[PDB]
Order: sequence, then C-alpha cells, then structure tokens
Amino acid sequence: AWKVSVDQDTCIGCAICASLCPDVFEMNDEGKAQPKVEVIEDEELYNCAKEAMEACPVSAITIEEA
Ligand code: F3S
Ligand SMILES: [Co+2]
Repeated sequence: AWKVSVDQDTCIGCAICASLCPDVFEMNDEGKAQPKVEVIEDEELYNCAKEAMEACPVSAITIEEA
C-alpha cells in the first residue's frame, strides 16, 4: 500500500510525471498533475511513481506508506 499525493500549489504543470510514469499521474483540468489512483500496490507502478518524485523540478510529489 502506497498512497500518492501532489501539493496543488507547488505544482507548475512541468509534466515530467505524466510522461515517465503515466498509469499513476494524470494532468487535471488546470494543468497540474494529479494521480489516477488512490492506492498503488503494484511495485513496478510504485517504482515509476518514486522515479517521478525524485524527478519533479518543484518536488510536489509526495508518496506515502501505511
Ligand atoms: S510540476 Fe507538477 S506537473 Fe508533475 S512533474 Fe512536478 S508534479
Ligand atoms: Co489488499
């Protein structure tokens, strides 16, 4: 279980995330990333989403674990 989130104020619509890792991060009505999933449990999906996080220029991707 890894829930993903994206601070809506930090984000600039740079869009490395939607590339890179597309099953996970999708560009909303106002050009700010959002996730397509409320939970990730596949690890290869996770990998791509952590990749995204390590990459986002303004770093507004936060992944989370329970
Ligand atoms: S800028 Fe926002 S659009 Fe994605 S790559 Fe960073 S979270
Ligand atoms: Co389960």
